[PDB]
Amino acid sequence: PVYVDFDVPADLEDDALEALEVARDTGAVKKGTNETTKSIERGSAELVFVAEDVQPEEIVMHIPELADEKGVPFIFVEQQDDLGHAAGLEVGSAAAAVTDAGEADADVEDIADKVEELR
Amino acid sequence: ARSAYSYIRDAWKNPGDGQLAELQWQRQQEWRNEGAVERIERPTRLDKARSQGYKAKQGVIVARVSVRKGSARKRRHKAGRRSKRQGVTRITRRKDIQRVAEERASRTFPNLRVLNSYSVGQDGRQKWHEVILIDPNHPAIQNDDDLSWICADDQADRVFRGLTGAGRRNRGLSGKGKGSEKTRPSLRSNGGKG
Amino acid sequence: GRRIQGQRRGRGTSTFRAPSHRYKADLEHRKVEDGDVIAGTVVDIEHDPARSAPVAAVEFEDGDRRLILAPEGVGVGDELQVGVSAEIAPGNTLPLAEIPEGVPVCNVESSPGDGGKFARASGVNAQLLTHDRNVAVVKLPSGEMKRLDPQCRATIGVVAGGGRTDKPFVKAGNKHHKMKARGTKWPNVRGVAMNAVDHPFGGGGRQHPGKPKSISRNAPPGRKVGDIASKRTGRGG
Amino acid sequence: GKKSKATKKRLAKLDNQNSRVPAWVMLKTDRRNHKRRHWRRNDTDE
RNA sequence: GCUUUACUGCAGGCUGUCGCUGAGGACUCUCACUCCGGGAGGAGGACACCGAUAGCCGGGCA
RNA sequence: ACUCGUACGGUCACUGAAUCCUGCCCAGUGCAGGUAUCUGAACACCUCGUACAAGAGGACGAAGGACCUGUCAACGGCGGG
RNA sequence: CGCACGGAGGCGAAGAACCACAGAUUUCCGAAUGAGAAUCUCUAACAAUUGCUUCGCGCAAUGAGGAACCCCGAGAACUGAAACAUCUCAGUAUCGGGAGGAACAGAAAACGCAACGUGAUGUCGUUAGUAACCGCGAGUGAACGCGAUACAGCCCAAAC
Ligand SMILES: [Cl-]
Ligand SMILES: [Cl-]
Ligand SMILES: [Cl-]
Ligand SMILES: [K+]
Ligand SMILES: [Mg+2]
Ligand SMILES: [Mg+2]
Ligand SMILES: [Mg+2]
Ligand SMILES: [Mg+2]
Ligand SMILES: [Mg+2]
Ligand SMILES: [Mg+2]
Ligand SMILES: [Mg+2]
Ligand SMILES: [Mg+2]
Ligand SMILES: [Mg+2]
Ligand SMILES: [Mg+2]
Ligand SMILES: [Mg+2]
Ligand SMILES: [Mg+2]
Ligand SMILES: [Mg+2]
Ligand SMILES: [Mg+2]
Ligand SMILES: [Mg+2]
Ligand SMILES: [Mg+2]
Ligand SMILES: [Mg+2]
Ligand SMILES: [Mg+2]
Ligand code: NA
Ligand code: NA
Ligand code: NA
Ligand code: NA
Ligand code: NA
Ligand code: NA
Ligand code: NA
Ligand code: NA
Ligand code: NA
Ligand code: NA
Ligand code: NA
Ligand code: NA
Ligand code: NA
Ligand code: NA
Repeated sequence: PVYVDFDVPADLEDDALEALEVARDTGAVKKGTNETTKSIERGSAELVFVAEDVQPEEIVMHIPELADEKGVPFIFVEQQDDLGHAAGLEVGSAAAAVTDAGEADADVEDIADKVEELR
Repeated sequence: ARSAYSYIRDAWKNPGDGQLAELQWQRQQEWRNEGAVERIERPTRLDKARSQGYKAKQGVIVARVSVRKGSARKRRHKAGRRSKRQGVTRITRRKDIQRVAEERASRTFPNLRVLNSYSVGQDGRQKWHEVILIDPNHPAIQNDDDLSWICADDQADRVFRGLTGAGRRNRGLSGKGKGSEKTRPSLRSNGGKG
Repeated sequence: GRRIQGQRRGRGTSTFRAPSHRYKADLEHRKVEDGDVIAGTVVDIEHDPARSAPVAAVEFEDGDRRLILAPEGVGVGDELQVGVSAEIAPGNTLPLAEIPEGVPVCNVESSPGDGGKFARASGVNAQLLTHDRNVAVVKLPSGEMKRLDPQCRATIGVVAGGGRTDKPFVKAGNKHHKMKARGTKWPNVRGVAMNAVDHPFGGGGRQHPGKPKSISRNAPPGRKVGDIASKRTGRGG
Repeated sequence: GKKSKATKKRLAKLDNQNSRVPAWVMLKTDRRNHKRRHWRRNDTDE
């Protein structure tokens, strides 16, 4: 909420999560806020996902601005457990990062473009 | 590269600036409506908690405690007293607020033992601290190489005997040289002059 | 010395408490959602032990049976109404805004919905003078002009039992009986008739206060006695 | 007064303790009840 | 034990200041906070309360 | 606590049924109101000092005081010539 | 066949008595825990607070005691100063909380015989009534070091 500056429509989120699933099976994905943070810093991040129900918010507060000063695109997911499931986890995930997609690069690129437009 | 945790830490260096400032102003509204001791599922300052010994594991508990700000809530003398001992207003307790918070938490969870604690801010009339408590009877802890030490009998009621980090600092045990003549090994053995 | 009587009061011991368990009802205005479709019938008139004044038992449409702070002229069978659209007759309760200026009122609320605070003693009344969209000016029984929210509810008429004060108690025994129904310690021993240890005015070979009676507002309890922050004293000038 | 069942048991015990040292104990020990209590002169508990 | 313009202090009251505390030497606002309301909502409002400190009064008390 | 109370209340004091009455004094003390000007602490602010600090000074000035007023059914006073 | 040396009677070579270890039994109240109660009573009980949790008291914890010792808090006054206020008595008495068989302390953001030096911590001896405090009055009062005792050194957080 304090780190969320725009609302992602349900349909966009659906496309995003689906892309993440084919990303773990084809390319590579990072699960967890610490591993996501390092992707952005190392530049190996193409698309980072951030949950909106994170409590405390401190865990993810830095993702937005950090991503901005790294050119790395980011999208919001309403629920923590959905992001974790999409990343292939049995538990939830506050943040995820698609480290080099795969047979999804087309979709991911669009999602990034759809978000930049959504401001 | 920087850990994600370093960002939580850096935010807390200045709790009155940035996003954290807005977070606190919102949270405290809910906190002021909560009780004296509230068990919380996750620590507000993950980095600090992990740094102090916290682990996302069975038998590890976290609780936020609010304690009033200020000096001793003291009653004025009701018998003869020399001027020196007639004070009320300027007298302050020898145990810091953080330590009071730790004891209040441990009392709430009689079976648990205090591992450590840290500050999570304050408003104009009270301070909040989150205390990390541990279940010395849970096997997930009795088998942990980093935490099993807290299961020993001599660690029972450790907070009440000042064996906590805040307890030890408040007892003047920080320094190993000059200034610790009357604090080490204990305030009591030194005649209570520490 | 010893704590003065005024200090013994605050502790709330039996001697200083009101015989609450013997009281009848906490006289507050009824709560209405809106509309005003709340009327009741006066079923009886009873004596109120907490105020030495009559009170009325009312049975409301929705089955509610409650005692009400009765104005003068209310009798069994009479129909009373409470709400915005209530008729403008004695005994009914409606917000100051719906009340016509120049009409005597009682049991006036301080803050809208508090059930009434002002003008509740025997035979008294407040006078609604000015109206507005912002403030309703009411003159309280003390003579003070009070600015109130027009939403503050009030009862039309003067409080019942007027003139109670007109008759002298005549004897100690009569005062005694009334005093037993209040949160008060009686009789009253003069400070000047006590020992120095018991009061700032106690002591001496004869009876007289040992200092001026006018005490500062800032005086501490145990010392604040006599004429408290008196702007003046006596009758002359 | 109204005695309870427990008070009654205690009074009963005090009465029993108020007996004398049997004759044979004297012979067996080759030669006093230090707890002899009179209802009037003494006072029981409770 | 008691008294007081004895000495020295200590409560308590009044008052400035700092923190809570925010937006645009006089002013507006609302978002903390306070109060009223069952609720919707209303009043008040960065004051007050509370924490800290400073000056004055202070046989109420030692 | 007062208070299931709300000035026709209740708190704090003085005097002490009724009857006839209750004079003069506000200088001191007390309380209270006002106050151009004077005085009046700390924080912040300005000057000096110190690579910082201690410290010295200034500006502003709250309550309070000075000063003015009210008040004796307030403490009390009602003489010598 | 207790103290306890009576009377009657009984037990023991089927090895009693007696002693050691282990086991059985172990009423009611009592932390006292289903609820109430001056040791009794009423109609299935971990009451209460917690952790885990199959979210069910299912598995567990706490409570109270103990000669003093020990640790963490609250903290006088008589007295001394030939009065007394700071000071002193004294962080004493007493009070609140709590551990153990011992506590506590403990592997340097140390020491500072200043060094090309020492090397976790208690404690004992000494350093010394020294330095330091103090109506600079009365009083108060260490430490480093040294000689000893005993010796022991490690685990996380983070980076990856
Ligand atoms: Cl503990
Ligand atoms: Cl009366
Ligand atoms: Cl050395
Ligand atoms: K003394
Ligand atoms: Mg020791
Ligand atoms: Mg009432
Ligand atoms: Mg009268
Ligand atoms: Mg009474
Ligand atoms: Mg009298
Ligand atoms: Mg007398
Ligand atoms: Mg006196
Ligand atoms: Mg007289
Ligand atoms: Mg007189
Ligand atoms: Mg018999
Ligand atoms: Mg309220
Ligand atoms: Mg005295
Ligand atoms: Mg029981
Ligand atoms: Mg002396
Ligand atoms: Mg001397
Ligand atoms: Mg000493
Ligand atoms: Mg040294
Ligand atoms: Mg390891
Ligand atoms: Na505990
Ligand atoms: Na000290
Ligand atoms: Na007198
Ligand atoms: Na008897
Ligand atoms: Na005496
Ligand atoms: Na005068
Ligand atoms: Na005067
Ligand atoms: Na047994
Ligand atoms: Na149990
Ligand atoms: Na259970
Ligand atoms: Na002497
Ligand atoms: Na003396
Ligand atoms: Na001294
Ligand atoms: Na040497």
